[PDB]
Amino acid sequence: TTLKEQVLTTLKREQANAVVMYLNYKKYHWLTYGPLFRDLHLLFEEQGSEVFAMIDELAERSLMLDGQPVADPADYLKVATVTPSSGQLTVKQMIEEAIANHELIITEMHQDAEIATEAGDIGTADLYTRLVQTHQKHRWFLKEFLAKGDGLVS
Amino acid sequence: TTTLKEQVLTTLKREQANAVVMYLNYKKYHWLTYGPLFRDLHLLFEEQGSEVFAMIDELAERSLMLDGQPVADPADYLKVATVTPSSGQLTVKQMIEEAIANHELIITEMHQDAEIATEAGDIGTADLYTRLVQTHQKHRWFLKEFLAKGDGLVS
Amino acid sequence: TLKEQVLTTLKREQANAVVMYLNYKKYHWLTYGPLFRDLHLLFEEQGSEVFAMIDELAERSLMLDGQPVADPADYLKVATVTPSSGQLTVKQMIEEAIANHELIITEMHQDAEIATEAGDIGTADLYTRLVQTHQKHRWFLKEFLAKGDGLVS
Amino acid sequence: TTLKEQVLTTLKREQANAVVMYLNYKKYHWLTYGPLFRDLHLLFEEQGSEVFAMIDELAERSLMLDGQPVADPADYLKVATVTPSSGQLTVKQMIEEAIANHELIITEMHQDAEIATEAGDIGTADLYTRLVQTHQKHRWFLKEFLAKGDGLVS
Amino acid sequence: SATTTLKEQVLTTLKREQANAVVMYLNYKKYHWLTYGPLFRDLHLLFEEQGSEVFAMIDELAERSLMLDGQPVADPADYLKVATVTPSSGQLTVKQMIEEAIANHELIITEMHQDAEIATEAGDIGTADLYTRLVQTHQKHRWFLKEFLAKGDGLVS
Amino acid sequence: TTLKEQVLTTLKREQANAVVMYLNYKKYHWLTYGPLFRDLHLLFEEQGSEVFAMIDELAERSLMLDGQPVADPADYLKVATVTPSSGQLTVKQMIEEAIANHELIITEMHQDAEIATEAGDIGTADLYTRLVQTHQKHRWFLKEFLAKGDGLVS
Amino acid sequence: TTTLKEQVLTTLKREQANAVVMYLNYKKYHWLTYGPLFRDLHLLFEEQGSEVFAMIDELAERSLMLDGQPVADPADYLKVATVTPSSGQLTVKQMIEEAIANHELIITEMHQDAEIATEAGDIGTADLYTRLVQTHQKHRWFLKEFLAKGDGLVS
Amino acid sequence: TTLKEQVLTTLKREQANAVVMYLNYKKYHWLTYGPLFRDLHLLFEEQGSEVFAMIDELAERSLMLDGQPVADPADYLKVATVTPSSGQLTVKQMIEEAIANHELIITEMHQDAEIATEAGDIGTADLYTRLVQTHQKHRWFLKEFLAKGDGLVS
Amino acid sequence: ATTTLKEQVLTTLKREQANAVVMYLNYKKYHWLTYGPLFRDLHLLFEEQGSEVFAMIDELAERSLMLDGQPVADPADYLKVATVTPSSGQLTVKQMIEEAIANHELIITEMHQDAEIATEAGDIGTADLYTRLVQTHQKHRWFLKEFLAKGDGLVS
Amino acid sequence: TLKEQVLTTLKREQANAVVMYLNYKKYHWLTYGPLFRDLHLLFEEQGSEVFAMIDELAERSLMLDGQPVADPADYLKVATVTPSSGQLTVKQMIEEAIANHELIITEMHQDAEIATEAGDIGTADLYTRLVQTHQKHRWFLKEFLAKGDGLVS
Amino acid sequence: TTLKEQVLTTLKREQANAVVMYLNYKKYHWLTYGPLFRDLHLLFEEQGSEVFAMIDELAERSLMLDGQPVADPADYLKVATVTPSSGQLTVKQMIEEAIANHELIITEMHQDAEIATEAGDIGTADLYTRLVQTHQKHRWFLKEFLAKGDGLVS
Amino acid sequence: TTLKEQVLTTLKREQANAVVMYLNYKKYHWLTYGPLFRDLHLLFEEQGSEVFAMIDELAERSLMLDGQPVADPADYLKVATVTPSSGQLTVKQMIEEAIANHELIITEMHQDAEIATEAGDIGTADLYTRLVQTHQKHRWFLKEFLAKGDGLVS
Ligand SMILES: [Cl-]
Ligand SMILES: [Cl-]
Ligand SMILES: [Cl-]
Ligand SMILES: [Cl-]
Repeated sequence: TTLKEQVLTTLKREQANAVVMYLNYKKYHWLTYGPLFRDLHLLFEEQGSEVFAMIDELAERSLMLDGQPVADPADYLKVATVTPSSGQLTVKQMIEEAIANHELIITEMHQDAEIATEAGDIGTADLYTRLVQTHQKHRWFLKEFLAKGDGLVS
Repeated sequence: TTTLKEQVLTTLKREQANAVVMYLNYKKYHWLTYGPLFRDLHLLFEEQGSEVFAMIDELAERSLMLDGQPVADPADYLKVATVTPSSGQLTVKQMIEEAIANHELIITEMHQDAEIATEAGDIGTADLYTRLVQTHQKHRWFLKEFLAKGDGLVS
Repeated sequence: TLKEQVLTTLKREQANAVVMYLNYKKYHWLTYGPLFRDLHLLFEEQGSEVFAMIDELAERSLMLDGQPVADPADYLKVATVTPSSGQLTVKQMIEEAIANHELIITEMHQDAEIATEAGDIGTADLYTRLVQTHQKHRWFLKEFLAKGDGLVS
Repeated sequence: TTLKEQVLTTLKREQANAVVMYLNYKKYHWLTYGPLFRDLHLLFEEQGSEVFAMIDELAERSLMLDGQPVADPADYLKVATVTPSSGQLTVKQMIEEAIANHELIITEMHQDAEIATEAGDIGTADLYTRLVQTHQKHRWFLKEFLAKGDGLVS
Repeated sequence: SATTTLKEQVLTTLKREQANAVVMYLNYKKYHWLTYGPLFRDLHLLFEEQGSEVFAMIDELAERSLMLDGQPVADPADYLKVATVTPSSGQLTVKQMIEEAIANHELIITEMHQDAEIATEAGDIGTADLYTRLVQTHQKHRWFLKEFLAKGDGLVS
Repeated sequence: TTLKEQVLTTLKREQANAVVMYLNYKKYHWLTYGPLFRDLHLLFEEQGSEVFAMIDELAERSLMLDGQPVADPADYLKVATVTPSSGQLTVKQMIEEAIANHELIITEMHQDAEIATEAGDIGTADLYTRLVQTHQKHRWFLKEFLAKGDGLVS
Repeated sequence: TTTLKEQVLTTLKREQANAVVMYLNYKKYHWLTYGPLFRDLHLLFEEQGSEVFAMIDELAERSLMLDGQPVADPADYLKVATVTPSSGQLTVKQMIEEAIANHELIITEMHQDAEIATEAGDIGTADLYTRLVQTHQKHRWFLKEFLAKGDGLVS
Repeated sequence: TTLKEQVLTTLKREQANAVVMYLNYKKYHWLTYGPLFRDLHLLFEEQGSEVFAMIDELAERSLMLDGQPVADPADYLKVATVTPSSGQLTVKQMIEEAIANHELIITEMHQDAEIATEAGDIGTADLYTRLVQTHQKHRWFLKEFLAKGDGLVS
Repeated sequence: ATTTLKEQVLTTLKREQANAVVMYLNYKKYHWLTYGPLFRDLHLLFEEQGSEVFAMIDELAERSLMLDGQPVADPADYLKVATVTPSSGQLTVKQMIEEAIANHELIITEMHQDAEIATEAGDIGTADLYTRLVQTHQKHRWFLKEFLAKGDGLVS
Repeated sequence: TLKEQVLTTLKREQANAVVMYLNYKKYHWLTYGPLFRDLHLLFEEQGSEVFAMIDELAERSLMLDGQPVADPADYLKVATVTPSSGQLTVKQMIEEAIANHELIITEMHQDAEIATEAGDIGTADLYTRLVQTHQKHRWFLKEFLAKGDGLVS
Repeated sequence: TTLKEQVLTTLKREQANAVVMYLNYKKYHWLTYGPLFRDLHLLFEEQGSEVFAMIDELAERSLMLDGQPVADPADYLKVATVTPSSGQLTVKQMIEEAIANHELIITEMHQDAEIATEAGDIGTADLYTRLVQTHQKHRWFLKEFLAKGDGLVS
Repeated sequence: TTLKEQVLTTLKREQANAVVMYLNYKKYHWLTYGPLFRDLHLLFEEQGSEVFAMIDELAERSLMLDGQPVADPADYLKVATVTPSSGQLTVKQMIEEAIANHELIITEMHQDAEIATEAGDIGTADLYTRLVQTHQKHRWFLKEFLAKGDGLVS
């Protein structure tokens, strides 16, 4: 059916998003700078590692549904909807970019969970339901770095 | 049992209640901290909070080991505690200052309460306070450092 | 709004976890009799599982751009579970625990439905996972109240 | 309610299926042979152990719902709908049988999750939703062994 | 033949013993799930712990057959046909569960001593050793269970 | 000094008490019976193991003070002040005996800490101060088993 | 034209990008492998993939330690890499053949790049390549064995 | 007196031997001295700990045979046939004493294994058969310390 | 037991120890030289079973010391004492497996015989050592034999 | 002030831990003879226990609103233990170690009393705990100097 | 002097440097202050710990070459070329000092690796080659703290 | 190239040396005696285990270079240049022999690293460079046992 095919389409996009989001996190991990270096270097590795784990989950979900994941490295940027990071960025800009990307993924996961549910694919709906919570945690952490008036440094 | 044994038991109830409120305060700071120091402070509050947390059971069970009862009814904690339960929206600086003030109260009380235990010949309870107070002194030091200025990088 | 309603549920659920945990600590400390070690452990074990839910429920509020309950004075004002009061027999502790678990189980089913209606799949999932632990705890506790084992009842 | 009684009926069937499926896996583990022995001996133990873990989960779910699990050993083959393995089998046949049984369980778990959901039993629906993904993984692994044209041995 | 009979007999013992381990394990799970009353946590754990030790024996006994160029019991429908332990039936009190477990353990202990002797006669030192090791676990389980049935502790009996 | 030789006398008695108390616990561990078997079997092993750890601590404290511990096995019952367990006992009797012995040890450790303090032996005072809290825990646990009116079995 | 910092940094960018592409290739093989060798090969590809994966951070952070920058923009990886990104449906034999070819390219480049680093006096970078190349040599050996025939059991 | 009663008699003696042998090892551990101190302090603790583990095994074996272990602390020296260590000893003398006691236990375990075998008690025979190998290891280690002509210190 | 018989148990331990050393080295050969589409699976099999044989070397050697004897120790002595066939020349994977089975069968036979000898000597510990170790060899033999079976329906 | 008397003790004690640790490293590296492995290990093990005290003693100063010794040039100015000098026999190393441990034990007893009189129960406790480790080390070392073992002395 | 005695000279200097650099890190760990306290307290301990591990490696390298390491505590400041930290410093100053010392050590390790290589001492060359990379990591981390324009706090 | 095939010859010799050196260490482990027994029994096992690990590294290096390791057990003593231990030895003689063999291996590893470097085989050069350091450690340890004038036992 087209709903089942639709589910496979969501998994490819979601998987590609996980790959690009992970690579973005590595960029921030490597290129972060300033007095917050150790803290942020760690933040980006930690949240990056959680996104990383999703790559294999989303890819193998396609296989479990008798489909194929994205696999050719050249295909990732063709199917991803997350923005691949480009150019020199300030730490503030890295965090802003990460939040925007997380918000896109969160919106997509809710949409994709609904598609899976309509397809009767309770497993894929559950996968998205679990993974979206990690994104919501990442978004919260990142947003806090952007708050001011802490009375110590902002 | 004796009047002095009852006084030791009274100290344990107050100290236990303080550990509970102090823990819950740390959770507030953990959850509500914000700004560019978020990850570092989020962890700090969880780490120190966890160390205070461990004291709850130690102080409570000490009462039992002395043939008494700990504070146990949730409604009693705020009636017995002498530390200030955190109230309202706070800046991170305010959280840290509040934590220091509460730690200083606990430090003072633990020194007083160790002396009461010692007077009662209760070497175990005196030892408990003597060990735990050192953790409070560590927490106080960490927190006070966050309030220092002139680091040359961000203050 | 359904989204504001979700946040309201999280505050109540979080406060319930805190009170439920503190209740378990009371049972842990005050249990007595020939079943002491077994029950002392039971109360700690189930207490520890309830404890873990406090942070989960609190941080869920933050992830939804809200705030958790945080002021210690607010917990007993928001909680719907009964905070334990006065001297209790072991049987009474267990009965109280079951009643509170049953309230939480009912509320988590209600609150999962509210989250689902709001489209908040994550919060619905949180309640769906946590309620199973409460259902386990309820079963364990209920078994202690059964009679006719042929050994001691 | 009658729906809640229905949920308990599903749990007994599902639990019994877990037991029979596990014992089937042990058969394959023990009786597998040929040049793929170590690889398949391990596969059958690994997937068998994941099915095994489900036995206690499905049984205790009945208790948490104020019911009783299947418990009398004589009752398992009376309640289970999966095919208990019978007779001497080739490795190919073992894999084919396993896939068929997994597909039956997958079908049943989707049906049973919907029954639980209609009963308002979110916990049981979730249990089936989580467990079915493990079955889907097992099915995919097994199906891969049956593919040909790898260019090395088939 | 006279040459192969003892080894054939050893294989027969392993199938029975393996089948007994499976039924005994499943019995333990019944007790684990269905136990009740003020001893719940303690006994819930006991049944799981002893059940887990019996469980481990299933693969040991099954693979022993393979190591002797035979085959274990494997078809699920065969287990109850080959087992000599009583598969648990019906609603039981906790006392009844314990008594049933003891009786089954005693049957297995007797059989393992008999089967060790058969293996020893066959010159099968490995299989005799397997039974010799496993029977001690059954003896431990039997002792634990029997203690629960003692009275006059002064606290609850 | 004389007070230093007095401290050494306390350590020999305390060490011997730990040995006898440990062996008493092993008796209770082995000979406990009835419907509380697993729980009490574990209790006696757990508390026994904590008493056990004290043997080496108390023995080596003597060496650290340029003295010698009790060492000849025949000496332990000559030096110990705790009652070595004798004869067939009910579980209730075992627990009552254990409590009485713990209370003797608790009393002695307070006395012996005072003796150490008077001698300026802060280390030995500290040893007793730490160990006595474990005895107080053990006493509490044991006393609880003797309480009645739980509403379930007493 | 360029500083010796720059030539070494150029090598690290290419090597880092190669590690990323090689890793993603291994994931393709991991996911798309099939046939009676599935479990064995599924594991092989994950294991060797994981070892290549670990190199990404090492090679990237080496650039930072040399006061340079790694490749970081995801769009840049395929523009800098010299290994062939895997394309289209492949048999298992073809996956293994492709992997060997890519490993051989990397092994050649790492020897060249170690020499460049050594000439620049960059003993650390030379050492990094010297260590990493041995893992590639192991992977190549493993892969090559799968292509051998005449085992007497299945080939 | 049946050979089953005889088996129980052997277990009580062997259990008591384990207790006394362990306490002897503790004496050697505490009282060793000289330039070999750390090495021998560790040896005595290591071999002592392996003997220690036998105490519970031998005691609980009695229980599994529907008997009772030695349990009253005052009974151990009455039942044991190993020599309890007496008086100040040189390190050489401690080692010689340990070897002699190990050789007694080794002899007894062979005798006791035969008694168990004659009783049809395959489990108890096995216990002695396993434990005796540990004693044989200990004996070997100890005997090596007594050898001369190493060319470094003897 | 007579001196002759005690010496005979010691002789069995030397042979058994030397066999463990050669069997181990044989397994390393198979580990290193295995090839073909089963490479990873067999590379691991040979290492796993080799590692279990390896562990036996120290057990069998130290058993001699515990009996007031000496193990084989001079490297030149191993091939003089061992009765298992040291692997020789280029072999197919099938040939490696066949060789391993034959050697395991020899060791299994010897361990049963040597357990009898130890039992006759009253040496219950040595009899036990052989009784335990032979089961590992029986497991290894089973695993290896399975690789030689045909008609799996997938690759044979 | 009495606050500064306690702080004075902590600086001396901290400096002593640093010097004592470095001494242990010398013994670890320079020990020789047929007891090599055993002594190499002994010196590392006891050295490691002394090492752990450095941070405890330094941070205690910070917890009392003071500062620890920190400038590396200050350690030998503040320490009262003898820094090891020149080539030594193994016997001499052990003798030197015992002497320094005895000095530290004496000082910790004195310094515990100073803290107790200042009402600084935490600092008194620190010294009370650490001195027991020194007492253990002293015992171990002294045993190596005993004779008449019947095997090698 | 011979190339061999030259290598030993380098190890003494390098070892002494490791000791002084470690003690400097402890100063920074203890005396750091301000709103970055936890992050920097940890950084200094982490990098300090990695420098610490080098002390034994460099010292024992001397022994392996039939020489002797620096060992007299009074010798460290006489042999080390790194600047021992002196006086009250701001956090910025601590980081600047650490970078300068790491840069000194990095330069020296490259020089000393070349000396070892010329001596044919491949082991010592390798030791320096490995250790210098840790210093290069530490230098990078520290330099990042000194960067400005992150958009959050600088 | 000619240097390339030469590298393979070095690996065969080195691998064979690791096997013989390991078997030598086992001899010393088993046959060591006297009052230093535990210490030396451990030393020989510890250093033996480190030599043991080199066997697989050196063998598989040959495979990674498209060659073959030594593998026929009969070939080891034909290819090894280290002296296989022969006859009854004093502990002193065991240590002296071990040192001589280590010195041969250290010499050869330096020579073989140079050969690999000439061949452009940076991996094999590195392997030798790493392994030689372990041999240098073992040599140092062993040499220390031969020193006299410790003031305690020599
Ligand atoms: Cl952190
Ligand atoms: Cl438990
Ligand atoms: Cl595997
Ligand atoms: Cl050691």
